[PDB]
Amino acid sequence: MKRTFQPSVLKRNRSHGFRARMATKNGRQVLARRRAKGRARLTVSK
Amino acid sequence: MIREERLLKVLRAPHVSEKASTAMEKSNTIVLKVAKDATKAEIKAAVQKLFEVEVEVVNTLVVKGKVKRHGQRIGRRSDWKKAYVTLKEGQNLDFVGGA
Amino acid sequence: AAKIRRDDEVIVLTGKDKGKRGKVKNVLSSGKVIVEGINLVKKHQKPVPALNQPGGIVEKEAAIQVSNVAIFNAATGKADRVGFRFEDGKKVRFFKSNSETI
Amino acid sequence: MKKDIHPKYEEITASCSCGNVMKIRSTVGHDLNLDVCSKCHPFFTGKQRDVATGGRVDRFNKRFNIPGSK
RNA sequence: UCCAGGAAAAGCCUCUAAGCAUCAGGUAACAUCAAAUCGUACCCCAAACCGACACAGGUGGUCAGGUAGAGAAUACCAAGG
RNA sequence: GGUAUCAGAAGUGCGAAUGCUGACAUAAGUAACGAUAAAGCGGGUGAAAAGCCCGCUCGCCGGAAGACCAAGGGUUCCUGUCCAACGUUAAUCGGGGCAGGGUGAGUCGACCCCUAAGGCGAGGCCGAAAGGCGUAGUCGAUGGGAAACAGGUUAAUAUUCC
RNA sequence: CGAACCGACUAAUGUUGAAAAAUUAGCGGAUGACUUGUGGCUGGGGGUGAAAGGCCAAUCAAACCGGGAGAUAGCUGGUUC
RNA sequence: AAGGUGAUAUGAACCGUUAUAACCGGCGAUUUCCGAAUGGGGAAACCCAGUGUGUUUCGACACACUAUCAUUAACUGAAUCCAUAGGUUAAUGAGGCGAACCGGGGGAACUGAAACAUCUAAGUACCCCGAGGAAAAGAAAUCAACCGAGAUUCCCCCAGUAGCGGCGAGCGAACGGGGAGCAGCCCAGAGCCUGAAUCAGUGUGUGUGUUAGUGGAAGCGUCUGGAAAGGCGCGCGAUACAGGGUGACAGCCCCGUACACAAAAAUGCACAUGCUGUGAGCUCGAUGAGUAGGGCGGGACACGUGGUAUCCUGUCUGAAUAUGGGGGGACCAUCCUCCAAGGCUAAAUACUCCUGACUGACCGAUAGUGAACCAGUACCGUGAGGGAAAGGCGAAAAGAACCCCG
Repeated sequence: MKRTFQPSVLKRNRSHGFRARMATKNGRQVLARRRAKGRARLTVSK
Repeated sequence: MIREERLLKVLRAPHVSEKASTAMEKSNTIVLKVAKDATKAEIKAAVQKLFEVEVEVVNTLVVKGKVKRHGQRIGRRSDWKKAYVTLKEGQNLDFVGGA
Repeated sequence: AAKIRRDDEVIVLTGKDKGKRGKVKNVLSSGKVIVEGINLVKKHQKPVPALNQPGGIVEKEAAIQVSNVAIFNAATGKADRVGFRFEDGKKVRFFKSNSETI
Repeated sequence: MKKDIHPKYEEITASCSCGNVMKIRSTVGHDLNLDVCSKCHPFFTGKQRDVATGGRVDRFNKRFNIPGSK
């Protein structure tokens, strides 16, 4: 049956992940702790 | 002219693909591994000053590479930009070097 | 570092052949000393899948450390650890502790 | 929050009861405005007590020669 | 016809303001130049997507042949698979 | 490469903690090989064919088990090749490996004008700081704005090429 | 009344499944408090709830992730020549 | 400086040997798109405009500028004469990252008390702001005890003392002593004199460090062995026998090594300088009011209101003003000591993202970093986030031509 996922790029920004991270103290914090702390190749947006 | 742009190197490399020689009716066209961003107009003019041929129209597109290759397992794409561009009839390859 | 340039006629040291002649060589800055007196008969397959499947079982190199009989003029070795002066502008190679530049 | 002329407050504290409450206390002072300047006329500062009484022994002018200068 | 009384903004048409004031603009006819840049392959009720699987599950829209039939049921068939 | 000796210092001695990691057993060559729409034969190729290519039968679906597109995927498309691993077997075959080739637009779509829900938000109002709210305004389709068809053709493109 | 579509009353099978809730035969609604695509808004003592403590990503009498953290464990186990 | 075109792989095509080929160090030139991202927008690396430009076969290409705040400048400018509010332009400047130490605003709970409210954990965790190379504090309204010491800071003592505390658990000083370090100064204002010491930013120089480097000693023989650095004989260097490397363990084979030299340029700190600003020095003055106290509520002082001094305060009051005012642990007298309501300040002290040299009765692939290896990778998750496995042929590729089964 409906397994909890259902992808949709557009629905992957302000609603979640993507570049929206650059709009909030914590949001932008995530990037630091993520990239810097333990260099991540990261990928977020595709 | 309004050569002011990048007419310097908008075009480059043929293709000698299967499409080659098979794509010649009323008008031989071309391929050229044209730069990723040369637009159509610039292409039309590129073959104007150089090649000294008469271009009717241009088309072009993109074609993407893709492949895994790495010290273990990564590898990636490559990217291009094809470009047919038509010429005419009354003017053949003339003095030149096909290849 | 090595200074030993091409055509530099040295002699074999350390072991194996030893006491052999050999000159020129093909050493390079941080590279390798072919010389002439270091090489056992080896082999090549037919790498080139082509008409000319060859081989190469004859001649080759035997690296070996730059630590070979220093150039040597009279007897053997004779370290070149000395520096000339006021000659050339680039270099000023000297020579064995016997005489002076050579 | 303001009481501009004087600092302000809004510092926290714990409001104990009979022995002890590990609760928190805070926001104080108040506000008001519309202060007539002998010069042209009133800009409404939101001072409070200890701020209002200050504009008295003092000025109205020097009491403002700072919220401008600095 | 009914009660539960059924987006918005732009394009579009039109009216004038400031301004223009033999000008520019407007309408029509045709002549010509321009229309850039990305996407386009293939899967798509599935072996290319969501389910760890070449998983009897899940997934929105479109098309809608013959005989029979109330019929997008159902049975046998076209094209096709 | 090691280290009598006497002395010195310990990540100092495993059989168990449903201990942690790895390797190998056992059951056992057992169950199972994924819809009960079953397939037969003659050729071809090949080391070998029940399964691949060709052919004739046979059966199954057909409001679909057909065709097209969106979402999502991201070369899976076509050609040549090769069969280790992957295919719940064999495999000469494949959505597998390695090569190449392959998606051509003024009219289709996105950009782009327009705005919905909602988001953001000069200045502004609030609020210990972070920050919340919001005026102008600016974004935001799932909605409104302009224009192409029918034949043909490629191994694979197509209201794009002729 | 009955297909699509939506839902789940019964029985069998499955229970190291085809499947971490389905398949088969029946079953209820099917112009409505209907059903569905796309996107948006509510955040954890908080949300949403035709109410069952139900749902909030196979997690819910207080989500997941990281931290205080080697919480505490008068209990169980284990403790090497 | 004789080589050289980074690596996994040569190879091709080449550049070089004298002195502009490499290669190393300094200063530059360039430096797409995104990202504070700054012309506007945007699902990050894409989309769209305005206004200027050059070459222009003179439509264009790209280029360049145009975010927002703050300070100042000038110009414009409402209701309302004025004046402001607002607007435009321009020059400066900020904005974001950043490991820890540091100042500050906000601030738990598990836990302990063998329960639990006071109390503890702990002002710790955490979150937020800010700044430096250190920050902070700092020249007595300090302490002492009738003797005197003399800013702050950090170290050892005093002491687990005094004291605080359901006087439970637990919290826990100081006077005073031994040291590291060691300096004090400005405005609260006029006059005389008058650019004088003192700092700050800057151009310069010298010392001495940082960024490339240069020279740098002295061994033959024979034995065993594939190979000698090893055995044995003799011989030499040593301000060098640290170490590494070389076909088994080398002072004398190579790199180094002690020692001794070295910098166009670029910068750290020092001293010195010039420029700009600052303002010395003498005299005579002035001497930090919504403040000190205090009533209520709290927080901080080792001190849980206690008899509780003292510090900061939310809230409400409110003085003397140097023959005056604070303090000396309730409070009063006496005596002593010190001037609060304004500010600046080196050092000793703290920390490690990073730099070079060096060390280790530290590990040696289940260890040691999660990672000795294309690891924060593969994977796993909507995501935040979690997070691997994985070293060794040989001295030399000499990595096995060729033949045979298939």
